[PDB]
Amino acid sequence: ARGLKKHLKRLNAPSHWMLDKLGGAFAPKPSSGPHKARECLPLILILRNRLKYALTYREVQSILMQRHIMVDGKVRTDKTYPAGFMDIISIPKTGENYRLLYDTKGRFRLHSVRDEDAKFKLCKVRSVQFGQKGIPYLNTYDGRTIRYPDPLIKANDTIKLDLETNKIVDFIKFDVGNVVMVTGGRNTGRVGVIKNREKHKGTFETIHVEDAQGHQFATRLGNVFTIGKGTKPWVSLPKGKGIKLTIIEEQRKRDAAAQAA
Amino acid sequence: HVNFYRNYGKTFKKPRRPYEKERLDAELKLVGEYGLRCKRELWRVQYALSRIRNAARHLLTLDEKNPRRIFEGAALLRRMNRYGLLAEGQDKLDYVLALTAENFLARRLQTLVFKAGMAKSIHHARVLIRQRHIRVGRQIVNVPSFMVRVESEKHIDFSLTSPFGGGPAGRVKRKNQKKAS
Amino acid sequence: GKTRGMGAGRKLKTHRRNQRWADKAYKKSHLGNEWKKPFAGSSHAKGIVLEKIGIEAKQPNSAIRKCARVQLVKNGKKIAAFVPNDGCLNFIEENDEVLIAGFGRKGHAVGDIPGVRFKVVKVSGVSLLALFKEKKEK
Amino acid sequence: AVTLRTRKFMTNRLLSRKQFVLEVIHPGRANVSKADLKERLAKIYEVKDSNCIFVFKFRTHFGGGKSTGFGLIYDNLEAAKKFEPKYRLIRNGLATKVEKSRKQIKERKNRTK
Amino acid sequence: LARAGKVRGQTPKVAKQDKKKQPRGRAHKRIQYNRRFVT
RNA sequence: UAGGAUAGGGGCCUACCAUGGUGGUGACGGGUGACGGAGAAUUAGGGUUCGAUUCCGGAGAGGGAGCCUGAGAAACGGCUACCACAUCCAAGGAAGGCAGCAGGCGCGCAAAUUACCCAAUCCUGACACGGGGAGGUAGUGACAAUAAAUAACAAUACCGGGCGCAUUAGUGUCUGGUAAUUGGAAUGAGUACAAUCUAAAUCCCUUAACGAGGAUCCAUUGGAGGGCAAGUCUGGUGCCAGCAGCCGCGGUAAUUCCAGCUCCAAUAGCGUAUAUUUAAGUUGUUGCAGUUAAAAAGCUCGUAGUUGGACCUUGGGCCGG
Ligand SMILES: [Mg+2]
Ligand SMILES: [Mg+2]
Ligand SMILES: [Mg+2]
Ligand SMILES: [Mg+2]
Ligand SMILES: [Mg+2]
Ligand SMILES: [Mg+2]
Ligand SMILES: [Mg+2]
Ligand SMILES: [Mg+2]
Ligand SMILES: [Mg+2]
Ligand SMILES: [Mg+2]
Ligand SMILES: [Mg+2]
Ligand SMILES: [Mg+2]
Ligand SMILES: [Mg+2]
Ligand SMILES: [Mg+2]
Ligand SMILES: [Mg+2]
Ligand SMILES: [Mg+2]
Ligand SMILES: [Mg+2]
Ligand SMILES: [Mg+2]
Ligand SMILES: [Mg+2]
Ligand SMILES: [Mg+2]
Ligand SMILES: [Mg+2]
Ligand SMILES: [Mg+2]
Ligand SMILES: [Mg+2]
Ligand SMILES: [Mg+2]
Repeated sequence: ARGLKKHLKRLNAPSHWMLDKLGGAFAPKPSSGPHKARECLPLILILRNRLKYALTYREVQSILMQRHIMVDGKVRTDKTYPAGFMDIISIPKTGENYRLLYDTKGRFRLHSVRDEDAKFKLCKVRSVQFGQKGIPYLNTYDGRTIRYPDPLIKANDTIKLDLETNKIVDFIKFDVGNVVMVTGGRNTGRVGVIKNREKHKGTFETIHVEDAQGHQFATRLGNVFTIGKGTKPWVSLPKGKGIKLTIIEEQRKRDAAAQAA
Repeated sequence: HVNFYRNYGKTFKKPRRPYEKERLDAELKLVGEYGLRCKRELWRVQYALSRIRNAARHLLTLDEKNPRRIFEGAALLRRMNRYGLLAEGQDKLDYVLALTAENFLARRLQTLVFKAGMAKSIHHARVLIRQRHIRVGRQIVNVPSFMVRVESEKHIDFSLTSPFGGGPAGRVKRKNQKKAS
Repeated sequence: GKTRGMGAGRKLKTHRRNQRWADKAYKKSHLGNEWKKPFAGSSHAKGIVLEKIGIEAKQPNSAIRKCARVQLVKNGKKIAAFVPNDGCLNFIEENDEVLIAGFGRKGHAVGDIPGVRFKVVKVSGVSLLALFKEKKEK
Repeated sequence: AVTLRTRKFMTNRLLSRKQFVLEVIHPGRANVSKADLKERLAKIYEVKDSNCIFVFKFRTHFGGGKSTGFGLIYDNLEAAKKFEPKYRLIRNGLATKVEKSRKQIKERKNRTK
Repeated sequence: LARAGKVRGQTPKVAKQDKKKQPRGRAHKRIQYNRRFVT
């Protein structure tokens, strides 16, 4: 190709969008933004698909041009805007607030939060280093660059960021013994506790994690995102508290729930 | 061009040996006893049965405590019981392999309409079902190969708009009344 | 006997590769001389009738097998095609378009007709079957 | 006797309306016209104006005596004019239509000045 | 190349009957079923 | 090695220097009727064959070559030049690129309308609003695929067998039926008010009223010696015409041709040609053969290749379920 591609064909769209294969030839093609477009959830799907607030393409545009939807504290009128993990979507007109979090099956879910727990987010640091005139600054994994961080915050750690003041308010030091929610691979959605980290010089670091219900698993460093200090997490969990289960467990769940109805 | 992505499949397969008397007579026995229209109706039942038997044989090949064997065996047994294809206490997954095409043929809405009264015949039952004359729960079904489940076997009855269980008479019953008047 | 070593995969695979050429079907399909044949890897071909000849049958039989020599439009080759039915040769006229197919047996002569592996199936855009069964005329 | 029975029904203040699935039952009838559906719906939802009501995508289930479709009740005429496509309003009688002819629709206008 | 069509031309012409149409479909299978092992 | 060039690494290119680099583990060359992959067909298992085509990647816009603009092009619905071809001319000149959509010619065995629309999906622009032969809608469409009509029920009848008397009969059972026998009931194929569908229409699904007596609302394609299911029936022809995948038939008594009747198989489908898979343990790794059926080199040596004898504690116990 002689340049950038602007269409996303529906069969090539991410599998966790759950777009149906006969519903057209194209998919929304998330615009560039603070998330990598293969791990984001555009606003078209948040409004039209999940929340069923709109029935068509153009209805979503009619919603956005009216400045209702607010993403992480600012009003975003772009229709394919790449909202992502741990963002907040707010509709003040309905006074309703959602944190984007994973479910155990690896798909984004809009977990309702309160207005208290919507003025802040958590963000993992990509790196820390100096800038022009010796000023230190840190990178997040969603584009944000903060200058003059606490000189302790190192790479791969977590920070709490108030949306009002837009500065840090606390942080978690990435290390063994903290709760972490996996954001990639087959284990995405599963929360757990860091039990082991094994280094490998020249390759990816691997993390070994143990769920609260005992199930043990592992991932690589880039796919782990600490939530809280100690066993208690700092943010709300969705319908399942990040606990993966076998297919037989949910078969039992359906049939056992089929006797009360 | 979307709509090229819609799947479709084959439901039956012709016999390897065209003209063998033994198979010919065995097949005609069923095509007559159950009032089927042609050999294709028998062959699609055979093909569905062969599918479910390959699944059962594969699961039987594995070892128990294999969660695939467990999960798929429970699902397959539930599917067989749901259509009355398997008696009670038979949930051993070896009794699926013993299952016969006569059992599938026994569940078609034609055979069940005949067996419930309502029909006086196996061919009367078919022509009765293809004339909007029979409903299952609340819906007018006119496909003789409907394959009722055991739960909905009670609610089968005539249509609310067929003369035989419903309301107004037919073309000829009115036509004779008008020429009579 | 057969090589059986664990590290003998090259020997077995190269041996099968060499020996498959000894098989007439493999060699027939993998040597390329089918593109030199009249039809050039085609099921059917159209032609112009050049003349009507008539050929005897082999020894155990006795008859005249009535065939038309055709020239293929696509490549200009000259072949003989049997005209299958009783009296269908009288439908064939001189210099009329004709659709020819194979005889069966995939390029090998059929039955008692010597050296003929083609059959006439259409004339003037109309089937020999419909002309022999009176369904359509030309 | 026809009945009306709406499901999956939710009021949104973003587009200032309420959406629902109509599941009209009409034993003995062929089907319910959308105008009569409009009227009947007005008197379960008391709209003061039967022009902000829209119905579409009706199916008429096999075997008869049942129809489903989608229903929109607005709260303004203004909202119905901004939040509804033109052809739908034309169907409800609030607008008018035009046509096209593509030669010189732009082609020879390209080339004069 | 003279006798092409000979026997086809010799034979008497005869015309078919107007026999009754036989049942089609399931009805044909009914007739076969009760003709093979009911009679 | 040092430069030059590039967005940047690099013989990418220049100068100088060294003599290397690949190759029986197949280099280099040739064929490909060869874009690669995801995948497709057949598949007991192992396999065999295919993959132009809607998703991903690449490449091209008649053939080469060079460029400008721009973040991004060696762009072709941009330019410049040549080669091939070709168009308008007022004879000086001018303009070209459908392997986009539709359509035409040619090539052929081989492939649809010069239609409607942005309403869905999405892209795009200054843009909520314009545009979109992308894409959708309809049309042609037995490529493939699904469901599923062409009749059901009653008594009559010349009758026809088991089962009631079974003796000696006689009829009566599930009706099995030549029965254009008699009798109503049922229904959608078709037609069509209406509503619904739809961007507007259309088709479907609902539906008023019409619409079934069996000559019609009429089922075909192949067969009837064997393989292989179904005639030692009747006319014709006489080694002719013809059939026949193979074996074979036909020369005056044709189970095989030409026809009629009858019967057989599949059935809204079935036949034929070609390619391919299976059958094929007739390509054999699983898994074939080599005295005589095809097949041990005349004999030995020998490098790579393949193959390679035995031997060095987890042995004697505790421990928890
Ligand atoms: Mg492109
Ligand atoms: Mg976009
Ligand atoms: Mg061979
Ligand atoms: Mg350099
Ligand atoms: Mg090529
Ligand atoms: Mg090609
Ligand atoms: Mg492509
Ligand atoms: Mg290009
Ligand atoms: Mg060209
Ligand atoms: Mg170019
Ligand atoms: Mg072009
Ligand atoms: Mg074209
Ligand atoms: Mg026939
Ligand atoms: Mg014949
Ligand atoms: Mg035979
Ligand atoms: Mg036989
Ligand atoms: Mg043949
Ligand atoms: Mg012989
Ligand atoms: Mg024969
Ligand atoms: Mg005959
Ligand atoms: Mg052999
Ligand atoms: Mg010898
Ligand atoms: Mg020998
Ligand atoms: Mg050696």
